[PDB]
Amino acid sequence: STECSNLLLQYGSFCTQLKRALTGIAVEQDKNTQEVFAQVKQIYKTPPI
Amino acid sequence: STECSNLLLQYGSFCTQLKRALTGIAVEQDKNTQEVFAQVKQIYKTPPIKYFGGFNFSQILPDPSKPSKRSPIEDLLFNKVT
Amino acid sequence: ALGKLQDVVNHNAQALNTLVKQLSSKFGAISSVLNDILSRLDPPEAEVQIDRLITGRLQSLQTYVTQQLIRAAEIRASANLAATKMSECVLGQSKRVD
Amino acid sequence: ALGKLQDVVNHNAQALNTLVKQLSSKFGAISSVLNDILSRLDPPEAEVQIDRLITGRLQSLQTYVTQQLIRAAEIRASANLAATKMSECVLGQSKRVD
Amino acid sequence: CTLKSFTVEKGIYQTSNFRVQPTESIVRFPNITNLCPFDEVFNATRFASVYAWNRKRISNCVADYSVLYNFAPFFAFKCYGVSPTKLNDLCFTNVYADSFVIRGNEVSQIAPGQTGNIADYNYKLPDDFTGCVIAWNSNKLDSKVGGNYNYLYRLFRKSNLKPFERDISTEIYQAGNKPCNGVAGFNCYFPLRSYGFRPTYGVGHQPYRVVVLSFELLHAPATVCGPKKSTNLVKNKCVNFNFNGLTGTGVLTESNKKFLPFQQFGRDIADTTDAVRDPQTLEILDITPCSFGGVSVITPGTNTSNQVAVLYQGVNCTEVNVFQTRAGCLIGAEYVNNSYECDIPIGAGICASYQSIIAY
Amino acid sequence: GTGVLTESNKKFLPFQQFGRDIADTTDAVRDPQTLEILDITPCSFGGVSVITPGTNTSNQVAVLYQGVNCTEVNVFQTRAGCLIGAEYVNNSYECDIPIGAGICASYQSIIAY
Amino acid sequence: QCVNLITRTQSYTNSFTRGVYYPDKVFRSSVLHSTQDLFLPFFSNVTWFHAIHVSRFDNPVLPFNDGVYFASTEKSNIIRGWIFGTTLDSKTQSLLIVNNATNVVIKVCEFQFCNDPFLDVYMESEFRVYSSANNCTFEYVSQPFLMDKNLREFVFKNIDGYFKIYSKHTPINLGRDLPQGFSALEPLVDLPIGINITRFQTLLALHRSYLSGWTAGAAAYYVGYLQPRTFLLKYNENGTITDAVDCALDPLSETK
Amino acid sequence: DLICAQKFNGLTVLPPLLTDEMIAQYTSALLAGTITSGWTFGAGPA
Ligand SMILES: *[C@@H]1O[C@H](CO)[C@@H](O[C@@H]2O[C@H](CO)[C@@H](O)[C@H](O)[C@H]2NC(C)=O)[C@H](O)[C@H]1NC(C)=O
Ligand SMILES: *[C@@H]1O[C@H](CO)[C@@H](O[C@@H]2O[C@H](CO)[C@@H](O)[C@H](O)[C@H]2NC(C)=O)[C@H](O)[C@H]1NC(C)=O
Ligand SMILES: *[C@@H]1O[C@H](CO)[C@@H](O)[C@H](O)[C@H]1NC(C)=O
Ligand SMILES: *[C@@H]1O[C@H](CO)[C@@H](O)[C@H](O)[C@H]1NC(C)=O
Ligand SMILES: *[C@@H]1O[C@H](CO)[C@@H](O)[C@H](O)[C@H]1NC(C)=O
Ligand SMILES: *[C@@H]1O[C@H](CO)[C@@H](O)[C@H](O)[C@H]1NC(C)=O
Ligand SMILES: *[C@@H]1O[C@H](CO)[C@@H](O)[C@H](O)[C@H]1NC(C)=O
Ligand SMILES: *[C@@H]1O[C@H](CO)[C@@H](O)[C@H](O)[C@H]1NC(C)=O
Ligand SMILES: *[C@@H]1O[C@H](CO)[C@@H](O)[C@H](O)[C@H]1NC(C)=O
Repeated sequence: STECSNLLLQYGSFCTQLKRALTGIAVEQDKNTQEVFAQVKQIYKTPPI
Repeated sequence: STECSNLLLQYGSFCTQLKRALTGIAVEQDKNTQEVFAQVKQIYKTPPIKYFGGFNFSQILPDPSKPSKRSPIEDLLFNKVT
Repeated sequence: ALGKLQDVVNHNAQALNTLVKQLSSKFGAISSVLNDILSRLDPPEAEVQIDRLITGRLQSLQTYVTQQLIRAAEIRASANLAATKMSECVLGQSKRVD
Repeated sequence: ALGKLQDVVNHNAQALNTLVKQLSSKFGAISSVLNDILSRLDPPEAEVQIDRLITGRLQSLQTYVTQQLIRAAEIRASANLAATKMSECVLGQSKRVD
Repeated sequence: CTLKSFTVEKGIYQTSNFRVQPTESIVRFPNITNLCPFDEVFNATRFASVYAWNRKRISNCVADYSVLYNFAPFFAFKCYGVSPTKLNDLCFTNVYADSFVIRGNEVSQIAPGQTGNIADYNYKLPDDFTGCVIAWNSNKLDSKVGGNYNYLYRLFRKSNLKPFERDISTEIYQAGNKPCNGVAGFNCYFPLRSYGFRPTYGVGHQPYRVVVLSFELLHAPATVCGPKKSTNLVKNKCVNFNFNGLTGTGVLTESNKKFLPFQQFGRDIADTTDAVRDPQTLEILDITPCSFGGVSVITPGTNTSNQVAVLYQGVNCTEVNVFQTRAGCLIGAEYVNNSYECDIPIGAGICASYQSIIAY
Repeated sequence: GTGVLTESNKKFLPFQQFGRDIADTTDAVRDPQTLEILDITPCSFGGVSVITPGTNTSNQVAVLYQGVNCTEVNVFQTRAGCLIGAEYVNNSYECDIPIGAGICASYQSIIAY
Repeated sequence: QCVNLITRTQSYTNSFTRGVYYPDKVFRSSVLHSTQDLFLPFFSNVTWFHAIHVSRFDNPVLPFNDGVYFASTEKSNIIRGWIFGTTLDSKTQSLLIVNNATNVVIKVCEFQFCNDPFLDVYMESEFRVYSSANNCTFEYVSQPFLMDKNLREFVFKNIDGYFKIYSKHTPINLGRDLPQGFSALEPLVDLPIGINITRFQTLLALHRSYLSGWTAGAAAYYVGYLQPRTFLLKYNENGTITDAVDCALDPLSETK
Repeated sequence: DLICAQKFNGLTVLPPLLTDEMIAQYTSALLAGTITSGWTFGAGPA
């Protein structure tokens, strides 16, 4: 709906805040995984025996 | 606008809630700074002869030449954060 | 045994489902469909009805983002704890009790 | 190197800027300036327009306070961690790995 | 009162916001005064038809709307985007008077968003219309006993008109599958039909003269203003000013901003008025908000003492036991060189205590 | 509405006209003219993301259409979506610009790896 | 006295970043302002017209679309104004803009325009521009905007009753006629016309020969068309638009 | 259909930057380091 978007533009930067907050959460999850698991810079392997 | 404030009064204690929350955050920040940095009740000072067996701490000790009394590393940190 | 991770998945899907279900809420308007409001009403009246739908959906989206931020803070704390356990229990021997 | 602290500064100014930007939103009213609304309409309809502006600005302010509280919790957690590092790494030698 | 208690504990409490009030109101309007030709529009013997409605531009005049009220057989006087009583206090541009004659029952269709025949094919109003619609009965002048057929409306058209669009094309309409080829016949009718205005009919069918005044609000330099008199300009003082219908409270100062000749208003990063160019005297007055700040009441417990000190946050001491701090101006506490532990936190390294209230 | 109308394997009962999802969104419909069932599926949408280095370094950009297969829009298909403007390299480096699903982008032209 | 004298050839060039104007009359300093208006898109296809009279109808009427960007490197006396309207005859209203050495006359009447209209100097006569002008409803005389290498840029818009003309004069060092960089055009006049404009035509001046009745002449001008576009304009310390990004041109500018 | 409904309403799940295979590879590297090298790999060379 174009009319709904035109009326939605009157509310300002609410959409920008919601997108920015979700983007911050999304990068935060990747940072959390990186902090927990990527604690070594050498990929070690077990010996065959 | 007085009329706007009169109409705003119908909504109740929203303004008091927001001011109280911001005041709590404002005191919380000072409490955070006290917790991190104010962990000693004695202000220790280094001896005037800065010899520690070969260890050099010039980059982390305060610089007398600078008016801010900051270390070179701290001065660099303050310059690099804007 | 693995309820906690399942709980996280359960909360996220349910939150998305709740946000989806918020699209079927009239919020005081004649209909939840923008098309029907537009076709079945005159521009000023339709404007009012759409603006009611917009404020209701925006409130729902703000609620979803706020609860996601709170859950993100909780998961961030859990992740920081997990990183601490990874560093101190796996990469070394810890003398901390329990 | 100093990206984290600047990021916090960046978030705070941006939040204030967004809140400042929210003053330029009509929120479904004829104008975003209250003085124009008073100078142009009788109190029965000016009350409605001022009500629309008040509810939009109040929603913006509550949103700003909510994110400030969430960021305050995150910074408080970081400060507690920093105090723990100051106690355990600076004021003693730590056997905790990493 | 703020804490809703009769006992106040030791500490600093934010109570209210100090703001200096304006001293006098200054109204600046264009000096030019020309009587506006409303007599031509409102007192004309003959009006145009609704399909060919007459549009008159009103500009470069000062309008007295009070006489419109003083003499008025206008049964309908309905304003949409502006108050009727505030018209004398505002400045406008894009002023248009649209005059036409319609039926008694068709006065509801001259509105934004209305579905109708004259609304779609004769005269269309925009959804965001601001202005006033005036309607009055014209049975005495625009009716004849034999039938006054001089007023015509467009019954048939292929598509709806645009806002403020006039259609005077007398081309045939094709109402059916068969083409008409410019000749009337079966399912081929003329689009323009005349009203059967007779004085014997009751209300609802009698001819009504409608004049639509259309304005625009503040988005251009204004040429039509109210009868309000221009006042002199005052510098470096907190005043409530009215520049061309823009009301604000601030201090007007000299500016060094090189405005371009077309430019009038000035704006900051918040798109809020920061400068104004006066029409009467072409000079730029920078607008700065009057001094304000938060008041914090530093007090010990009421059990100990009733003395208080006030901190004006972010306000220098010369714009309000006076001590200047980075936090603001502190009134009622005496600075002491002696350093003690923090009792009541003020800010920027400054703390307050009771020993009188001292600040250190 | 607006959407693709694909063939449906859903066997409607004779009294039913429309169909709804678990989340109360329309997923099916019965045609009034011919009694057949169609799976209404809305048209493809994607989150356009722009991958760029600093403007100080270069003005080359890559576009990621999140969730969009490459056939429905230097074109590479990732699990994140379709990446246009970056060339896949079989070499592995450290992550410079994160794309997602193990894909990262860097400037050397813009490469994805 | 309508005579067909002008033949016209056309080529296609690039707009680069020309055509930016001040979208309103509000002073903004040191800000980034995003506005949605009728702008000439960046690197758009602009038609370069060469109109030649040497001493049949080969000078057609150009469309107006949503607004026109006009540019010329010629001197102020060759191109003398413009014609705007729909049918360009006595049945509809039309707008005539004529500049001369002393002033500019902007006038809206029911002109019966010639097929190849041109102002001829001999004194100046408009009998080759139109054959009649009746029921004339607007006239506006003011200081001219074609005065005295120098690139002259105009933007014409026809929005809600007003014909808006924006102009800039820029000294261009010898080279490509449409230069690089930004030269923001300033609002010159807003005219309360209220007419339908779908077509437009450029007016040239021709000198009588007195020896092949008119002197041979040539005029080169660029025409581009405005589109509804969102721009982000940079306002510097002095309020001048020194830079802009077109938000829908490429993903980099869209990111900006 | 649950994922489809969210997609229809403009809600898009973003894939994790680290896939399950790479997280498994990281755990494998940590296990190999803690089994073959003790705590030495966490504090320096393995
Ligand atoms: C400790 O380190 C400081 C700086 O790291 C040394 O100061 C340098 O001295 C050399 C030679 O005297 C100069 O060339 C440098 O310009 C000095 N640098 C600075 C930043 O002042 C200092 O000599 C070291 N030793 C002691 C005992 O202080
Ligand atoms: C340039 O144009 C102006 C305006 O059309 C001309 O000035 C007018 O000349 C006529 C001559 O018949 C006078 O009647 C008017 O009173 C003049 N008007 C104004 C405002 O001055 C002028 O003559 C033109 N110049 C040339 C060389 O043709
Ligand atoms: C209005 O017109 C009538 C007759 O047409 C005339 O008698 C009267 O004086 C006029 N009034 C004004 C204010 O012009
Ligand atoms: C009156 O205002 C006009 C602008 O409309 C200005 O040109 C003129 O100088 C003013 N006159 C006086 C006496 O201020
Ligand atoms: C309706 O018309 C179509 C087209 O002729 C036909 O196939 C169908 O059987 C008819 N009846 C129903 C109930 O759809
Ligand atoms: C401009 O348009 C013409 C015809 O429409 C075309 O031949 C030409 O290639 C275009 N120019 C550019 C630069 O695209
Ligand atoms: C303008 O004129 C053209 C051609 O004469 C016509 O097709 C169009 O509908 C007109 N538009 C308006 C708004 O009158
Ligand atoms: C236009 O001019 C003609 C003849 O010059 C005249 O018959 C007609 O009434 C005029 N129309 C208007 C609206 O003045
Ligand atoms: C702005 O104005 C000042 C003062 O007139 C001038 O010195 C300067 O060159 C101008 N331009 C810029 C870009 O600062």
